[PDB]
Amino acid sequence: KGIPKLDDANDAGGKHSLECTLILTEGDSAKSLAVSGLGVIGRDRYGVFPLRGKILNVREASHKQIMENAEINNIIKIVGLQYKKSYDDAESLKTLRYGKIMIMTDQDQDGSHIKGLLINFIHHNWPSLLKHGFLEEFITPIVKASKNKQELSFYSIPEFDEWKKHIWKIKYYKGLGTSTAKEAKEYFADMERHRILFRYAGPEDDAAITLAFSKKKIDDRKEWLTNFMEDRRQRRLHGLPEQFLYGTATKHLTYNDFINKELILFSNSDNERSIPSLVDGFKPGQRKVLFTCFKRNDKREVKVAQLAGSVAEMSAYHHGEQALMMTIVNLAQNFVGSNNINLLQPIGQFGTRLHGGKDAASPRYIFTMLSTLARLLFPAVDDNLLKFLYDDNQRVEPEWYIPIIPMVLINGAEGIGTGWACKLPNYDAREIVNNVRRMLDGLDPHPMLPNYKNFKGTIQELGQNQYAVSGEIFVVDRNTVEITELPVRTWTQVYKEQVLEPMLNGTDKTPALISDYKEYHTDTTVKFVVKMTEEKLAQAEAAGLHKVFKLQTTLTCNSMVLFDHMGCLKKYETVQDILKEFFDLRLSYYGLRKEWLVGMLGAESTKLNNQARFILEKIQGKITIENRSKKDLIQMLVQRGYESDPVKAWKEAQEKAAEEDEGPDFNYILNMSLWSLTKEKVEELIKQRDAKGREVNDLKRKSPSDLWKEDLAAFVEELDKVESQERED
Amino acid sequence: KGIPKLDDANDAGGKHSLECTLILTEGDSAKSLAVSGLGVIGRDRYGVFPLRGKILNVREASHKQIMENAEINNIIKIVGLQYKKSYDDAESLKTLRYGKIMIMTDQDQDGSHIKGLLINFIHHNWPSLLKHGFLEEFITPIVKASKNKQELSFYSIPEFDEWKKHIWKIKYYKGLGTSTAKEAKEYFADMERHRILFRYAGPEDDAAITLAFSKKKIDDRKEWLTNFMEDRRQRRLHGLPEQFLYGTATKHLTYNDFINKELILFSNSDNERSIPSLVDGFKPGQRKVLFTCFKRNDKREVKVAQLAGSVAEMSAYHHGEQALMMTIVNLAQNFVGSNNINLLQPIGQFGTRLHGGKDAASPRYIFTMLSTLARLLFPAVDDNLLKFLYDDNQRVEPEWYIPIIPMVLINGAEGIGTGWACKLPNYDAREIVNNVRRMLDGLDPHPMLPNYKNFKGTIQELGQNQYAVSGEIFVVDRNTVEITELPVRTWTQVYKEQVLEPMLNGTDKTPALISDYKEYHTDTTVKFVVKMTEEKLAQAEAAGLHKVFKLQTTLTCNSMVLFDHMGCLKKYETVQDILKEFFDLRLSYYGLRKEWLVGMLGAESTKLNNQARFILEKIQGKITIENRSKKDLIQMLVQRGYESDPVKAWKEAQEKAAEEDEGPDFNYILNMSLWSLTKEKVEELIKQRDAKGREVNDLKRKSPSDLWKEDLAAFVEELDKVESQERED
DNA sequence: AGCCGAGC
DNA sequence: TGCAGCTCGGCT
DNA sequence: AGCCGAGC
DNA sequence: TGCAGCTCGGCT
Repeated sequence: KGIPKLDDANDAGGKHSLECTLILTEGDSAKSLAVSGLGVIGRDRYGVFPLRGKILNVREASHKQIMENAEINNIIKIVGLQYKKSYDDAESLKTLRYGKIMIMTDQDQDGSHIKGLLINFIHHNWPSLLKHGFLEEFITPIVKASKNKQELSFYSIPEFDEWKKHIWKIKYYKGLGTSTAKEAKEYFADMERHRILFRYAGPEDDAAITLAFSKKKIDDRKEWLTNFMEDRRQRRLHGLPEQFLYGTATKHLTYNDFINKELILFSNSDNERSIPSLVDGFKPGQRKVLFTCFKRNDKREVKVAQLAGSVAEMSAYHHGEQALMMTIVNLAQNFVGSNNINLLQPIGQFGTRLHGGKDAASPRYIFTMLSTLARLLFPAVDDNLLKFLYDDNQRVEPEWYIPIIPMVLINGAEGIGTGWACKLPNYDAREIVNNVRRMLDGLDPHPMLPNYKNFKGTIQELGQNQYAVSGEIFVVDRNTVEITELPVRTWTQVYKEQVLEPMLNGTDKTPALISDYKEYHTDTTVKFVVKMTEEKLAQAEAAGLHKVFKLQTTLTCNSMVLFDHMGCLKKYETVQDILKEFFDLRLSYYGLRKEWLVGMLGAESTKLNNQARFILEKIQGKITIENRSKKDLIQMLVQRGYESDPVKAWKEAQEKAAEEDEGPDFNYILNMSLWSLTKEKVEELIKQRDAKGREVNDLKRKSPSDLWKEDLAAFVEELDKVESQERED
Repeated sequence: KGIPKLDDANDAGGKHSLECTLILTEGDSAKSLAVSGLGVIGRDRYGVFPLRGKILNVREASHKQIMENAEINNIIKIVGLQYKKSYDDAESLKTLRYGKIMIMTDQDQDGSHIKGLLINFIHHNWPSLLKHGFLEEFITPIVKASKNKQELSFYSIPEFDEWKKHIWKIKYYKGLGTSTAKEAKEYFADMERHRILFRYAGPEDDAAITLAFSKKKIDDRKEWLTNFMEDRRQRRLHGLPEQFLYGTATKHLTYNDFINKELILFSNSDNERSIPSLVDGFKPGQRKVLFTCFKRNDKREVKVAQLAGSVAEMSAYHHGEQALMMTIVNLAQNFVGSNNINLLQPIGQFGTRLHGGKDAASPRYIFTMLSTLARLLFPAVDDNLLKFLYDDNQRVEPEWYIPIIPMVLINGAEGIGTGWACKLPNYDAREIVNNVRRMLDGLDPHPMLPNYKNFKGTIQELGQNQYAVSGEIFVVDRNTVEITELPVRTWTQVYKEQVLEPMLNGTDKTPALISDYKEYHTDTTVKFVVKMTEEKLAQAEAAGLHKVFKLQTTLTCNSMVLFDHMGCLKKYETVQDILKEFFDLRLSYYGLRKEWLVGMLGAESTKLNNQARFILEKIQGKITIENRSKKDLIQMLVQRGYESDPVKAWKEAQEKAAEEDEGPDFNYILNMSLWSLTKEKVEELIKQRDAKGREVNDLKRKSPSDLWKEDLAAFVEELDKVESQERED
């Protein structure tokens, strides 16, 4: 033909076309898996063609984007399909080169989404094909369990998890690429277990597909996921299993059951990775990046590409690394309209306001590291209070961090899921610190306007969650105006191509409005000088300059959707709602921080006490350890008043409160240096001990608010340092 | 005006053409440096055009490769040159678009080489231009020193090194890319000290250029570098300076002085990075890689691209990282005809014999780590005997590693320099181990034939350093032969395309000789089955099958050129020369290893002695340390028989033995565990002490030859394990 | 006529 | 940043 | 009609 | 493994 990545069945287009199956694979390695799996014999009736990734949702796409979609058009050419055609009698089916399409994807949520889009494609264009078995799938296992003789295959994590309810070598298949050639030829030998047939069952199949993929069914999807989330929350409260879909010998799957028990898992997982948490402002990928950074604790820059590989490994990030690198870049950007406080330093070219960051260099050629602000906003001390998650016996990132200000409002959370989307604008950090200080003194918080670091324009409320964002334009003389700010997130080059150039050149609907203009930007600032006739500039000030030069955009925030501290999606009407809920939790954790520090400092002081009485007890000699025995001396030591390691006797302890959530050791004296008994080391132990006694008391005095205020002071000091240093470059 | 990377002087080609200078830069960053350095003002009379890297040596190039060289053709179009033309009267000069070329390169040896090739280009094609000031250079500093007010520039490392004027912040410029825009505009403001003009002085200039770049002057270059190396040995023996070339206010440099004082430094550095050392078989880049691996001590695979960045940093490798990655790949390859013992593991697709390794994947996508054989061949214990080099104030790789067999013959050292080249074939490791064992027992070594791991053919001597290498071909029946080995370094696809295909298809000079052939290879083996008429097969066996099917190559080794242990180039006539010279050195270092271990183990036992007598003294109470003073016991313990840390009293001392190359510490008792006074710590010290006494005695009895034999045994066992494991995959 | 490889 | 097509000497 | 970004 | 052109919802 003329399609490069296609491997056409030898019998395709011939006389056995209707006995031919085209295999559509998620990506190029899946294709390789298919071709080796099919072998020599399989090339007669089985084609293989790979799609790059997600494909166009044709159901309400535009005519133009449909007719220009090379991948959709390739499928149509391979299969021999024809739009508007009905495939019912024997003449219609003579034009097909293939009789069926078999979909082969990762056994994961994003695979289910691709299958859904393919189903959506056939359902919307050739329902005569879809009602008569034209579509199947080739499933493969997500997890395998091998005892010694017999090898097991599980097609979903809940199936595998529940099989553990019996009593031994476990391998995980993250994508089709994990399988080997020998495993592939195995799968295709057992076609009867791996081929599943999509059955069309009635109108409820149409309703289901439409519910998942129609632009007119956003409300229905909201209800649909709300049921799923609460209903899952229930089974998961009453310890019931979570249902899975490929445990039976059934070779049939209705479109309704696919949508409602498989595609819905993608939709829910999509919201989980795309909608941020109220508590720390992160999405899970972001949180993993930052957990990895905290773990490495890099004193020097790290190449973005390398940090991504490190993040993937250290935190169990199972997606492609390009996206992770894009996430790292987005976290480090610091131009006007991106982050108000970038937690990662952009060491290299991470993007500018001239192109909205799309001029960032390759992640192989730029570097980053923690901003000095990062551990001031996410104090390491508080790590002792989080719930670290597990991914296959590996401890990874927490469910959320508990920062000292609501980061969710500092950098403007944004995410698109299914059913819901999130858009929060940026808020000034100092204004938030002040509102926290107000609430900490029993005052009501002040209402807050959106505010973008280094933005020189103005933002004014219009109604609730509606704001007028304006740049800066000045009249210079009767012929000249100067533009010195664009509205937030209007990029310099876009404005120049879409506003000034049409004003200079005229259009078909409008003649030219300006006579000339020149540019005078820096990397981080905007200066256009625009020339006009006296008359035209007089009618531009009359008609309002911000209007004429399109220096005004609306900003509407009626979709502030976030996961609360419990992991429930929730819609916040105002940012003050968000700030009160955050405040209310963060103040609780300061209470546990004070509690936790009391326990540890106490163990540290009780420790320093046993360490103390021993040494000065053998300074004058009331106990002997010379040529005794481990046997004797531990029992000798319990016999007297000496405690087994109090720090290790307070860590094991606080465990056991969290255990129930979802021998004697005197080494601390005895591992002590032999030096510890000398007057210029004994006097230091008494001071250290007496200092530690005061440490617990100096903190015993403090309120949680006192601790929070301390953190806030330390933060604003560094923020002053860091931001003015930024300005001197 | 159709060339993409050129920035043409606004006045180029116009009427001031002969006042225009084209600037040729080493790469695209140098170009950028030139454009910002020149600014708006400089674009009238100054062009900028970048060359990718090294360029064609046109002096005896072929007509075809000259006429097809896009870069040389680009220069000719930009400047307006014309071959065979003489540029003398005013009509001839009317065709030039530019009056002179200014060369801008790194201030390093590879920059000088590029300048030389450009000079060579002009000298060979337009001597009327080169004799009348057509060529200049723009030098920049390699080192800068900034005091507080005044900033200094050095244009050669010996000049910066030669400045005994001492009493302040030193920066190094590795390439033109180190400079900033501000530094560039500075350089171009001071055009008068950065522009140097090449002067043609007489025939000695022609002789010098010809000496450096003519294919007929290899012998002369050999003499030329021999003088340089020996004369340098002298200037560096009596502690005299090495003259440098840009310290004066002279703005003129003859071609003869450029060749003989600047280009020669490239020629010598070229041999140093391309000609291996006899002692360990490495080139300096390779040695740096392996030093980095030994340092990291990676228990797990590392991305090749990442290891390269690590090597650059950890070992001060100042060249581009693409080349380093190629070196890592070459070190890890293990197909037939590459390494007999790959010291790095090829974890991924590092190349196959089907394409001579040129099918290796990208270094961003493949992994490696030390072979378990590496520290068996280069024992870590022996690192204490090496001379680690210094780059700036960083300790880096040694001058050579001294392995337990002559690695220079295991993997076939090869390199192309200037004046000399090196080619060693592979030699069987077990045959070398046996020859070392023979020499270790006072026997003469056996002569050795080249031998390639997994090569199934034969290698036979023809004369001195000449060998017939043969693949394997069999007669199967009256119509069929089978080819099961190609001669070493004949790659499968090349043989198929250049031998079998012309035999199958015929050519214009010869008709077809075979009727069919089929392939049956693995990734690591060769199987062709070839069909012929009975008559044709009979005339092929008569004429000899290895001849007919070109399964025989000659291997000639009359250029076994290596740096000896002193860093002098040497030409070895036979492989036995190489092995005897290696033998005498390696046997010496086994003597120092025995010496070193004796000294160290002794300090360790003298240490365990003081540590021992001490504990037994306050076991029964002959010393009191309870509540005394650091003041007191340093003199208290020295007053009595106690030695300050002997290990750290054997290292500090042994330092100063290498110094001449070019208070009391009793913490080891007192930092001891408080447990040191215990039933199971006293007897544990007595065995430990008494074991260490036996340690020195078991080793005092051993000969150096005994130690080498031990190493060889441990090595051969692991080579047996590793090589059969290789065969079961 | 072009390979071998450490460089630009 | 490295590109792509070259360097350098001795064979083949 | 297209941005916003975490995914394939 | 990523490509390139998409998904998904709410504005603009």
